[PDB]
Amino acid sequence: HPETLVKVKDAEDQLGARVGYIELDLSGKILESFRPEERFPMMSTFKVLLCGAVLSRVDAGQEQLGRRIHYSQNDLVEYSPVTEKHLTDGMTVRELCSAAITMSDNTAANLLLTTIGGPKELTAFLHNMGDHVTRLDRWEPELNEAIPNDERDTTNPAAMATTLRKLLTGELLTLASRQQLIDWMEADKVAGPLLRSALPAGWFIADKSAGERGSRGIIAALGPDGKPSRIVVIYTTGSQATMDERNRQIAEIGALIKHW
Repeated sequence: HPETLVKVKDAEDQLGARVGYIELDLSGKILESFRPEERFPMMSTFKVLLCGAVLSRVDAGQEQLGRRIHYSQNDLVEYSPVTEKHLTDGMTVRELCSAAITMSDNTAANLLLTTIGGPKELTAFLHNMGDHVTRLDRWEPELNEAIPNDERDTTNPAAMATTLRKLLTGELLTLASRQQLIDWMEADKVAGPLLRSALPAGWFIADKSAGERGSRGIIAALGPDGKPSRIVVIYTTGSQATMDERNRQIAEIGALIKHW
């Protein structure tokens, strides 16, 4: 709807930044878009693609979701909310993805990146499924740098939204693996000041947002009747706006619900 585009336009103004936005029918049709070809940093939304890669190896037998991974104190990086709790007994692959998606754990995400072969293997994995845009080059926390004009660790709203539809509804993952990817995102707890605050009652939402610079990159699948029917991706550029400035714009952008 045109009343939603004006709002994304307004957001770029209030923020002094560039806002990438796409809405996609979960038919694959592009219902609305705004700069769907600008490259944006993922910074946490790769974590949904990461476990997508992981579950791709679980389905084929190349990985086990119950396998326990052990890591040391030196492997810690900022925002390790779960991995900090299990330094002694370690965690399982199933518990790391749940830590990477539901709580944006940077260490867990690193531990998983090491299992699949690093950022280049999550790049090569995206290439082999038709996403030649999305790329990862670095480990947490560095991949969040958001350098201007820097293409490392970037996507665009068009690539992410399509790649997300393939994982959740394509033949890429098995029925249970698709159910798990959306269950983790549906269990996202660090996206309250986002579309979630806009979501009406009885509506579905599964997303991936967790920090001062964290709400720039948001991906989500939502729909009425407790069932997802569309995908939404929203990326924003770095400006002098604070975290609380950005969320209100996304919360006001999200507040897309009125013109569903």
